[PDB]
Amino acid sequence: MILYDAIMYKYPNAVSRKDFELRNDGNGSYIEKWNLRAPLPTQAELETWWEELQKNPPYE
Repeated sequence: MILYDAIMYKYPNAVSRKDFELRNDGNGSYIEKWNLRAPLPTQAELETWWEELQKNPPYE
């Protein structure tokens, strides 16, 4: 899965390559640098955002 998508689901006002630095693993992109005043999300949290995002298509 991709962290970027999950982050964009919960934090629409957060800027990538700015507030948080992403790194490309190849199987996905995850969090390298964290400059946000927010606790580091847990596995369950990361999965839940993905679960909620993929089970519910955003209103594009």
